[PDB]
This record gives sequence, C-alpha cells and structure tokens, in this order.
Amino acid sequence: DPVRQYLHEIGQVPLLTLEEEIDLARKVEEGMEAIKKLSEATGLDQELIREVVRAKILGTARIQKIPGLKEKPDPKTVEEVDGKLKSLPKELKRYLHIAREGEAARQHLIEANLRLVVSIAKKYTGRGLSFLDLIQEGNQGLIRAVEKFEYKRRFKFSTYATWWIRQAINRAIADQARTIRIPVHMVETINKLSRTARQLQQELGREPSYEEIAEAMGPGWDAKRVEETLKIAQEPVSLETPIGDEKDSFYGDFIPDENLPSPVEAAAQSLLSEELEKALSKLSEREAMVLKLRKGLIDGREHTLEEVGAYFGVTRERIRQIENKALRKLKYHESRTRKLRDFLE
Amino acid sequence: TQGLPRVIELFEARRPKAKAVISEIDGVVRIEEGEDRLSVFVESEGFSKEYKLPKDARLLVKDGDYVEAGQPLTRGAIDPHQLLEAKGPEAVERYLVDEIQKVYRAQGVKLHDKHIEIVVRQMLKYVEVTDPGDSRLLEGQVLEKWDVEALNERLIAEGKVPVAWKPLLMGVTKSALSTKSWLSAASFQNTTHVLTEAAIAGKKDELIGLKENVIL
Amino acid sequence: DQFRVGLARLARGVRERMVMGSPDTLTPAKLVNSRPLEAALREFFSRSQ
Amino acid sequence: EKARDVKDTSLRVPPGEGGIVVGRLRLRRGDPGVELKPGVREVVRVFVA
Amino acid sequence: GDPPKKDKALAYLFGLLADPKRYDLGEAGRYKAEEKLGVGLSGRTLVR
Amino acid sequence: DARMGAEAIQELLKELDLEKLERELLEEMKHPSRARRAKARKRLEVVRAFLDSGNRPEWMILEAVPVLPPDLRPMVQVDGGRFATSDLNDLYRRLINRNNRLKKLLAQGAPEIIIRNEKRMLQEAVDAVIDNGRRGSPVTNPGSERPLRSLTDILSGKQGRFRQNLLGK
Amino acid sequence: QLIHKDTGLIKEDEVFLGHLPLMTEDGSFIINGADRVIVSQIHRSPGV
Amino acid sequence: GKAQFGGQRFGEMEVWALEAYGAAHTLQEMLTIKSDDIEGRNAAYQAIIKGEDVPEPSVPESFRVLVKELQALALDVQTLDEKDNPVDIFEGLASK
Amino acid sequence: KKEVRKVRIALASPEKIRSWSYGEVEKPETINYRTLKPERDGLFDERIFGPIKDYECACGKYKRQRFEGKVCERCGVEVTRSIVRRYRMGHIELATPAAHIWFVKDVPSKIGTLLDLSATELEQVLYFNKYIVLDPKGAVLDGVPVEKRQLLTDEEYRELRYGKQETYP
RNA sequence: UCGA
DNA sequence: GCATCCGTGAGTCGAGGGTAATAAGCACAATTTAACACTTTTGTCAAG
DNA sequence: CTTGACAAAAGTGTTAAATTGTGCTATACTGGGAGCTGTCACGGATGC
Ligand SMILES: [Zn+2]
Repeated sequence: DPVRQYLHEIGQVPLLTLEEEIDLARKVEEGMEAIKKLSEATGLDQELIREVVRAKILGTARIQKIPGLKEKPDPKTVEEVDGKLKSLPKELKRYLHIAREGEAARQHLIEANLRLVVSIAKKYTGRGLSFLDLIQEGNQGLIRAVEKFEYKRRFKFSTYATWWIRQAINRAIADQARTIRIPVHMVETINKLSRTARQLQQELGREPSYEEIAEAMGPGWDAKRVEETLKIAQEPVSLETPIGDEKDSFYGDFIPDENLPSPVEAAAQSLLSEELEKALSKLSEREAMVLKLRKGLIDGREHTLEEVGAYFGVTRERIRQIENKALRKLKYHESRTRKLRDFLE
Repeated sequence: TQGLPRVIELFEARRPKAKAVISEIDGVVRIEEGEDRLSVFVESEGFSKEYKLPKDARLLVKDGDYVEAGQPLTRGAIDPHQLLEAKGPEAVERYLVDEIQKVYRAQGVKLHDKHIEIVVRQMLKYVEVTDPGDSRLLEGQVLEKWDVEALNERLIAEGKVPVAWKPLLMGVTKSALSTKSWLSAASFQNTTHVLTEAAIAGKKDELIGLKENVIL
Repeated sequence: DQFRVGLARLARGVRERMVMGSPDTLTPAKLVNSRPLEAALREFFSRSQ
Repeated sequence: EKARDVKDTSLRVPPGEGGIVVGRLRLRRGDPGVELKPGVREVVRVFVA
Repeated sequence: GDPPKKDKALAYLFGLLADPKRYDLGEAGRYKAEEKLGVGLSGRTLVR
Repeated sequence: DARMGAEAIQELLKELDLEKLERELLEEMKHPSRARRAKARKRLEVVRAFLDSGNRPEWMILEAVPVLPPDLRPMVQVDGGRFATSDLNDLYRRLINRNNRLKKLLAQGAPEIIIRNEKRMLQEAVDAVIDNGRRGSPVTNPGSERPLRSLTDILSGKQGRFRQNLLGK
Repeated sequence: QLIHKDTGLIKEDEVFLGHLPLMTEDGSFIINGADRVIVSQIHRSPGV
Repeated sequence: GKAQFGGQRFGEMEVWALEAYGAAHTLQEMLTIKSDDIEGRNAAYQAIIKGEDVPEPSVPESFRVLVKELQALALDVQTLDEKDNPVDIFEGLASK
Repeated sequence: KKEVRKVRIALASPEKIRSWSYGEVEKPETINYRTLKPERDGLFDERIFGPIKDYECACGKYKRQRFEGKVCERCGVEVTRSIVRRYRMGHIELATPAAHIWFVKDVPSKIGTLLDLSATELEQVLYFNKYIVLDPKGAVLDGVPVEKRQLLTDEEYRELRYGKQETYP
C-alpha cells in the first residue's frame, strides 16, 4: 500500500527545533556563498560547481547517468572540473567542503518541512490527483522555498514554505486538471467565476441567471462570457461510461465513424470520377486538357490562367474564354443527357 | 438424477461429492472394523494396503472375495484421476462417457456416443513425463499424447531410449488452456496467464484450430 | 437517509470552512453550502438503482 | 452551383415512424422560464402522433 | 495503518459504536432487536 | 549497493546466464527429494521458455513505454457539442506526468527520499496503465467510481476486444 | 443559529439549502422533465 | 440498435454453428467483408453495384487494432507465412 | 502479396519499441482548449503519429497528393492519409527503468520463478520499499556477512553504508 | 429493466 | 502434506435508455492573434 | 484567340490588441482517511 507507505516514510525523521532550523539555514547559506567565492576562484560559473557538488555528493555516476539521452555531459563538462579544484590551496578547499556540508543541510531541512508539506497537501484532495500525486508536486514547492528563504528574516520557515506549497499545488492543478490542457490564467478566471457563482447562489437563495452573475463579476463581464468559459469548463466524458440499467451497455461503441469513407461513398466518388471521366472525351482535345488544370484535376493542384497559358503558348485570356466555351459545351451535353444530374447534394 | 452438476463434474474431472473408494490392484478382500474406523484391507499374494472408511457409506464387495484393479468399494461416484492411474485410460473413457450418457438418457435426451467420445479423447491427450531417457525432456514436464508418441518413435529408430509417461486426464477447461495455439485459450479465458506463458516462451501458432483462425 | 449522509457531506462543508478564517465576519450565510447536499439528493433520484 | 458555406443540418424522421403532428413546442435561449446548455442557442421539440 | 497510540484508541474506536451518526440504527432495528433479546434500550448505538 | 526498486531488478535480470542455471537445475532436479525435483521442474520450465525462444528477460524491465496510436484512443465531439474520450488516454497522461516530474527532480539533485517515492509512483502508475486493479484499488476518473480501463482491461473479459470483436461482431 | 463559544453572542441566520424534488400527485416524481419513480427496496431488518 | 441504424451481431455460438455446417466462406465473408474489413466492405459495395463478384478480404481490421493494442503491451506481434518469415499486416503503415 | 499462415508472439525489447515509435510524447495534454489542434507533443499529435486530415500536412503548405510522404519543413508532418494515425505508435522514455506487473503478479510469476524469488518478497522489492543485496563487498550483518540474492531494509542499508550511530538526548 |  | 487465502468465471440476441455542474491571486514577461496597410495575382471587361 | 484597363481576390509587411506563461506572497501553520457486508467452485501459493 503506497499511501500509508509514504505516511510512515515521513515520520521516520523528527521535524526540527528552532535551534536546528536556524542552524540548517546557517550552513545552507554559508555553503552556497562558499560556492560563490569558489566561482571567483578557478573562474567557474555560479551554477556549475553547484551541480558538480551534487555530482560528488548525491551519489556516484548514477546522478547524470540517465537524465534522458541528453541533459549535460558527465565525462566532459563535469569530470575535469572535479579534478580542476583538487589542485588548489587551503582557502579554495575549505570553501569546497563548506559547499558540500551546506547542500546536505539543504536536503535535511527539506525533509522535515516535507512532513509539513504532507499535511498541507493532505488538505487539498479531489483536485484530480488522489493523494500522493498532488502531494509530490506540492513537495517541490517547498524545495524552491528552501533556497529562497533566509534565517535573517527571523520567521519560522513553515510560513514561507507553506505559501510556496500552495503555490506548487495550485500551479500543478492548473496545468493538469481536466483532460484538456488549459492555460494558467484561464484556470484562474475559471475558479474565479465559479467562486462568485457559489457565493451569490447561497446569498440570493437561488441560482443566478447568466446576466446577474456576470454583472456580479464586474466590467465587460456579460452572460455570453460566463456561458462561453462554462462551455469550455466541462471535460471530455469517458467512453467507458456504462449506460442503461445494465453493466454490459457501454458508451464508446455507440459512436459513428464518419472520419473515414463509406462503401456507398466510395462507390459514389468512384462514380462521379468515372462518369465525368467519360464525359471528358466529348470536349475539344485542347480545351479538355486545359480544363483539367483550371479545375485542379491533373496533378490535383489548380493551375492558374497564366500557367495553362504558359502550357499551350496562348495568352491567359485565351485560356479564360476556353473555359467559358468548354464549360458551356459540357452544359449542353448535361442539360441533354441528364446522366450526371445527380450529385446535387 | 444429479443432472448438469454431474455432467460438469465429469467434464471437468472434479472430485465427486460422495466420492467412492477404489482398490489399486487385484488383492484379497478383508474387512477390519475395531468399532472405531471401518477399514478394508486389500492384500495380494505379495502385497497389501488398507483403506480408511467410515461406518456410514455402505460397502459393495463382500468379505473374503476377490477384487480387481480400480474395482469399486463404496456406493457412489468415482474420482476420475483415482481410476485413471489405477484401472488405466481405457476404463477411464468407458466410465466417463457411460455416466454422461447415464444422466442424458435419464433426462430423455438421446444422442450418439460419438460426440462425447471426441470430448473425452480431447481430455486424456496429455501425459506426464517419467524418466526422459535419451530425450531432451525433463521429469514431470507435461505435454501432449500425439507429440510424445512421435518423439518415442523417432528415438526408437535412432537407437535411443524412449520416454516413460503416465496418462494424465484433465478437465476440458484445462485442455482448452493447454491447447497448441495461444490464440484459442486467449479467446477462451485466463487471458493474462496464457498470453504471458505464450509470449515469454515465444510460441508460434500455425492457426490449426478453427477459432485459432477466426480471430485472424 | 440520503439527506442524512449528504447533509453530512455538507457538515464537512461547515466544520472545515469555519476554520480557515476570521470569526469576525461569520454567519451561516457564508458558512452554508449547497452542492454537497443538493447534488447528493440530485444523485439519489437518478443514478441510483 | 454556389458553394453555400451554410450546409443543411435539418432534422428528419426515422423509418417506420410516421403520421400527423400535434405537439409543437420551441424555446430559444433567454425565453421566460427556460435555461439552456452552456453554448446552445435554441432547441425544438415536436410530438408525432 | 496508523501508529498504535493511547489517546487515539479512545477516538478511532469511539466513532464505531458510540457515535450515533456512524452507527445509526433504524428505529425498527432498535425496536425488534430490543423485544427480541428480551431486554430494553433507547439509544440507536451499541454503547454510549 | 543495495539499490531498490525496478532499476535493480533490471540490473540482476540483465546480468543473468541461462546456461549455467540450466545445467545446474538439471543436476539439482535429479535430487531424490520430490520437492527439489519439482521446483527444479517448474523453474527450469520457465528457464527453457527463455532459452529456446531466444528472448532476453531484461526486456521485462522495459524502459521506453510503447504509446498507442491516437485514433485507437479516440477523442471526438457530438451533437451536444461536448467532447468524449476513452480512459486509456487519462491513464497515459497521468503516467507521463509522473515520469516528467521525476525527470525534473532527478537532475536538480532532489533529496533521495522524494526521488525514491516518485519512482514508486512511476512503477505503480505504469503497471496501473496496464493491469489496473492488479494492485490495490484501480485509479479512476476523479470523483467517479468507474475504473479507468487499461490495455489488459480491454484485451480480456466478456465484452473485451477478443470475444466481443474477434469471435463475433 | 451561529453562536460564538467565547463572546456568547448568538448570531441567527436563515439560509437556502437548494432545490429538492417534491412528490407529485400519483406518487411519481418528475426529474429532468421526465416522469420517474422510486421503486421500493427491501432488506433484512436491522437488529440481532 | 435500431434507431442507431446498425446490423445484427454474429455471436460466438453463431460462429460455431456456422462452422458446424462447414460453410467456410460464409463465415469468412461474415467476419471480414460483410462486417468491418478495410477495403472489403467498400470493394463489396463496388462489386455488387457493378454486378461483379466480391473479391477476397485481407484484414478484418478489428484484428489490426488488436495487434497494435498488443504492441502497446510490448507484445511482439509477428505474423509469419508459408515458411517462418515476417509478413507486413499493415501495408506501408508503420515502417518508420 | 503473401499468404499469412502463421502467428507468432514474443517479448518486445526497449530498442525494438523505440523503432516502433515515431517519437516521444512529452506534454501530457490532449489538445488546445481553443484550436482543438493536437498539442505540440500532445498524445493526439499529428506531427509524429499521423495527419489529422487525409493526404495533408499540418500547417497547410502541403494540401495535396502531389506531395507523397515528403516531410513538411514548416510543420514536420509526413503528407499521407490519416489512416496511419491508427497504425503508428509513440513511446515514453521513463527516467528510471520500470518492470511490467504482468509477469510479476501472474500465477507463475516469470521474473520471480527466474530469480528464485517469492511473491510478497519481490512485491516489496520491485515497488521501492525494501532493499536487496547487490555485491555486498565484504558486508557484515549481525555477525553473518550478507551475500547477494538477498534482501535488506532501510535502517541496515544506511547503517552499513553510512555507519551505525546512536543519538543521546 | 423487459421481450424471446 | 493440511487448512486457508488471492485469482478467474458466470447465456443468446435484442428494445430502450440517455444527457451534466467545487476549491487563491496579482503583476508581468512572453508570445499569439487580430488589425491594418498595401503590393501582386488573378479573373473580368471593353474591344481587337 | 489578343491587348490594355481595372475590379476584386489575394499576397505580404508591420502593429495593436489578446492570450498565455512565470514568479512570488514571510505569524504560524510539520504522520491521511474512509468506511462494508446475504455466494460459489476450483487452482495455486502459502502458512502450519
Ligand atoms: Zn505543413
């Protein structure tokens, strides 16, 4: 059972005292700024030796071994760096070790206030992610708040962390939610609208008409706007939805397939094609061939008057009147024969 | 008339409800009752075994008589596998079809034994391996009757020792799942199981069966 | 019966909402919900067997 | 033939069902005492007797 | 599932019977069972 | 190296030799005890199943997950105007969510705990998009008790694509 | 009535729950404009 | 269904009975040309419309769906021929 | 062009599966809520699986059969029938390797019968709960040195890799 | 849920 | 080997039936899309 | 069939207006949560 699993996995470590908290933040920031001063040392970048710290701390080669087929070169961009600062005097080395212990501190910190995250996200169930899923995204929120927090602020880390938790959570549900992808601002305005609708549904003692709720919103909000975003609201309905009073009556197999041709349609198209194909020979040998271009027959792509004119060596005007007389000669044969009179839709 | 349940009981080779006890050889008949357990010793000239029986189920044979291989003792249905390895495949077929037709004819439905026979032969067509010998087989690795027949023949010609085997009777369900084509059993039931044991073993189908084709 | 359990869902809609907030502006006007109850009972009359 | 961007959506009647007409009721969106689906304009309902 | 505390053994178990809302037993059940066992009772719970 | 989860099982199953265990199980089968004899029978059964077929068991740990074509997992609207779709879609979706989120966590050097847990969710999610219900209560469309029908859900069963579409139609 | 535990200030408010279907004449409710009915259910009476 | 404008289904037992008669083609056409076959139904309508005789079907096309499903399960689906060789069931379709 | 008399089955390997795929499905999202066009990487993507329209590209610079199979440079959709939407698969590259619950939880349990494992054993192993022993490297356990083909737990894994401590209040 |  | 658990099944076609309702926000950068201006193509017309 | 003239259809270039994607909020919030029943038969793994 994967749920109660993490439930006992979090309580495996104590949370923290104020002391431990401040100490954690202490060695964290001192470590990171040590990485800064280290960036001034061998000329390395700010973020470079940082992730390199993860290279020799978070484990052996397992870290960058499989981050997709492309993340960042291990034997090239990492290896030499790991050996470039090994040659360096006491100062740069002490800064090194400071970096190591600092990042580790970041980790421990994260786990405690991860217990915290667990509670917070535990209150958010039913967003389309049952428990862990939700929680996990929520967790990473704290992570971003871990590096952005300062012990100097004299605030319990729980506060900052919490707000960032609700951040990660709401962004995650905004980006996942219904099966149809929806933009973040869009989701915002959605839950905004439904908020209002809820409120004045309870106040008015009844459900609001489109115009009064849309008015309750503000400027530019009308019945059509709410009706619109309401149409977008509802998600795709599952095909596996059983209908009727039985189990065996399904939904998915009740949908017609019009995206593909039908036998009647296949023979219909083949028919128009053939019947018109033989109706072709009764036209002037030149004007028929020309007519195959202007109407987009030969290669499927319609050729302009200029092109067909560039074909028979005649001006485009010629091709034009050619089309007039051709289509009308055909018109005689049609109005007479009454063979192709069908296909009138 | 136990009816359809009796039928299924025969077709699936499932353990009979009342199931009767049978002898494993031709011995001598002896009754032993110490007022506790009513047991009956069947002892050949050089052998013996007894059988634990209750005082309730009424016996068939009378004390001091002679017995036969797989001969009945208590009144009631006989376990298929029980007489299978006892009296042999012949009498297996015999009693099988005989009972099925017993119920059928009882209920007023007459049909030629042929059909039932086809099913029955399709039940016993598998055998368990004993001492693979020169063959590439493995002990207790169970396969079809036809195939092991061919195998043994070829090995006889080659001057190589054949394989011993025990006739193994199973229910029709089991036979459907053990059939050549994975497609057939896949269609039938226990899909997951079959598909697994098929795909892993990389077995190719020749579409020899009808429903093993009808899919295609 | 359905009213009992549905209104219990609404009871969740009560006990939980009344503490995120400020007891200053408070009244069942803003504390009472509809959809848990109204849709529970809406559910009994249709999708039920 | 003009290609008329407007195509026929018209509602026919199934085979085997035929006869006269009694009930004819049509309510568009916004009519008194009516609500429609989110993104529908009108609806028409006719009885066939 | 959850750590076997003391104070939580006074809670998780309480809701099972004593809670009138989680054990709610029809006025008929209380009735018939009462006159059945040859005893008497009022509350629709098991134990108060 | 204690590594836990699927990567490890990949390791061992990638390191195996069927030849050695073949001959070994052969000599282990002749054991006069019917127990060892029988376990050898079955184990060597599956062993031979991997041998003759010429198939490598490491594939069972498969990395790249085959995605079913879109038209096989249809999404289309109706007269009502709303859109519908199969369940396998949502399954696939949430799966990719977990996989990607994991990927964003791994490179940034996230704590090992969250990582491991996310890998757990990866396995459970995949396996859910296959056999759903084989482990725990199946993942369903949120709020509805209707289980999300996976591959193995359609392949087998009464109205499954077998009996419903290939043995009758 | 909403009563504060601290100030002991009773603030009474009447609210609107929603729309609950009511029974028609013959005993058949109208849901979604269609005449429907609730068929009686049966189970072993609660008790011992 | 009726108002859905659709044909009857041929049950498993129906199939079995049909086989019992030993009508091989009737069954084949049933499961292929007469039902969902890719060009089968189409070429059929073509045939009878022209008065010719309906050609022989290739893929039932419910079958092909089955195949690609199995592909989604990473079941290698190998269709051989008279002697042990890959046959392309999907014409030029996924060759990558 | 050829009679099909035979149907085989086997285990699809990761590389094979990659070859089956026309691309990786990245963004776990159906389509745009506005355009209803398959999302950039979305599961319904026409850019890899197949065109939404018959014998056409996406952006519309190739609208016709005069271009056959030629990949569009402004879109990257092979111009062909939408039929390929049913026959062309994708794949998802999973960060950490993951097994398949089929041969795991099935009655014979292939992977288990192979590695000489047990049901609930491999159950907590594979699912990222319990550790296992891969090359102990002179590792000690309670006086009996641990060897491979064995299981460990969290506490003892850290205890052996990071040492045995005691915290005194 | 109701025919057969 | 002896009791005790997860696991897999279980009748045919149909007729209909069906439709629905939870959750934070605000500034801002980054693009996308809609608007607009204007060059060119092409189809039409007057008239060789 | 042809030349010039010209209206509209169409092409292209540049912007304004919209849509959409991102980051962050500091008192303190630090181990879920929901229940459900009135089979039955057999096969296998597993705990006695
Ligand atoms: Zn294009």
